[PDB]
Amino acid sequence: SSILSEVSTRARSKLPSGKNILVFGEDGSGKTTLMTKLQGAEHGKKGRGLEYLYLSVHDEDRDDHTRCNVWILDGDLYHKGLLKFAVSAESLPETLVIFVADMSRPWTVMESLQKWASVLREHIDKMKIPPEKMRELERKFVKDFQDYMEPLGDNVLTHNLGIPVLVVCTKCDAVSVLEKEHDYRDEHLDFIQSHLRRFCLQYGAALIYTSVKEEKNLDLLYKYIVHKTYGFHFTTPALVVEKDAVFIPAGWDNEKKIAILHENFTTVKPEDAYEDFIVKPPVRKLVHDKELAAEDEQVFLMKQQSLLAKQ
Amino acid sequence: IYLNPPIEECRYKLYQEMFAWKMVVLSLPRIQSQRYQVGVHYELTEEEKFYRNALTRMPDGPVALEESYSAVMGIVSEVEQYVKVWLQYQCLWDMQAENIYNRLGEDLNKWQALLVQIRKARGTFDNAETKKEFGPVVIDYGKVQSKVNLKYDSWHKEVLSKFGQMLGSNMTEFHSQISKSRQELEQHSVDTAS
Repeated sequence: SSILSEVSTRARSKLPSGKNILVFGEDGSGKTTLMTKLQGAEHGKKGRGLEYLYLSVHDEDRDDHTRCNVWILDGDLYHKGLLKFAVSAESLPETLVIFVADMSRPWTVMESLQKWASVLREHIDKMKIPPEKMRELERKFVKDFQDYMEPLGDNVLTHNLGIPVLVVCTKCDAVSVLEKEHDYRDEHLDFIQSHLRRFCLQYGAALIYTSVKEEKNLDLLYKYIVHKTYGFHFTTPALVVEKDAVFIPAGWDNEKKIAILHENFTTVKPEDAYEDFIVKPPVRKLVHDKELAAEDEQVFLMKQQSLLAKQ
Repeated sequence: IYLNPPIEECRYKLYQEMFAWKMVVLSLPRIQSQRYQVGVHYELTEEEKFYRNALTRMPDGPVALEESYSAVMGIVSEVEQYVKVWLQYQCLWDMQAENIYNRLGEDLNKWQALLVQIRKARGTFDNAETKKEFGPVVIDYGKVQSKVNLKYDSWHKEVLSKFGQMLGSNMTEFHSQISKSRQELEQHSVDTAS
């Protein structure tokens, strides 16, 4: 009625809230470990299906407190419908989504990402967003990408959902172990890095390496998350100098900035299928010993009937 | 107006409770022949040693999860709505009555409308109830029950005073002009040549 006008008009200074950061990833990737550790608690409890984390972001510059909603999603496809509980129309425009590719198993990176490339995409249209709002947010995100200062092209954002997106590859410490235990070549690191950069480019995604065991760039990841979901001041440069852990700001990417990384490796020119140049991790567990079935009385007895007939 | 646990707690704790009611039946160890079948010389994987597939063995499909979370998206959503209502009383501390007076200058008489819905806005408030329950979530308005009470009481008092003040002014208009017109009628010159 009349009150709902008058009292609402008396508004004071606040900070935007209700933001909804979403994490889909392949199961067994330590997604929960990363999100919990960044939250501050070393690790909550895991489980099945959708999980909730209220990420408390405090701004000392304004001295305020806010909570974003980490809706971390289970990896199994049979738990894909419950994603309707994660993203809806009133929540969609202010959602940021990060996929997690556990580098402990590089052989399962791209398709897992590409699984996301289906799932969220499907979920973004099953909800039937009206075309005008999807279009306006898409062009808004395109502009927000283009104005990076520390672009346009055929594949840049060539298919995207118009909300900010990251590809946070966890467990980067493991790259050392799988380097020596597998003789996994450094040029292969360059190849996965370039392919991930092409993936993030066609989604305009900012890519970040991070290692929980090394507590590496966790502060940087927090900074970037707060910068994107809120719009906080950002000062970190494009940390791409060392290959152990890299931070690719959304917009720093260019086709030539991937060409330079293409140049240094000369093993197999990168158009090749990701999976081919990486080596499959062979399955360890042996197949169960075959059934020692007993021949039934009937065909057995018929066989002895035949034997006695031979007599 | 604060939430001592933020509204996200109302959802996180319920999710933990649901997780407990799932683990009570899910984390059961799996019957396995490896007790003597040592031929699989490998540390039993968590997703088989602990029998973590029951969610996919739904007789009714995943609808169960769909309903469960839905209940939560019921329970939390509307209760946040209730929380929202309480936050609306924030205005009792940061508002200018001059703005209201200017906005509703010369209403039905002066306001006569919001002074009616304010009495209804005494709802969610000024009742023997001290804590609103809903399911397993109880939101207790104990610290504010008297504070917002005193503020809203005084504010309603002042609005009533201003309203009734100009109402009395208009009734002075009422009686004065009625009496003067009555005297004019009481001149009673019914027959006159002019």
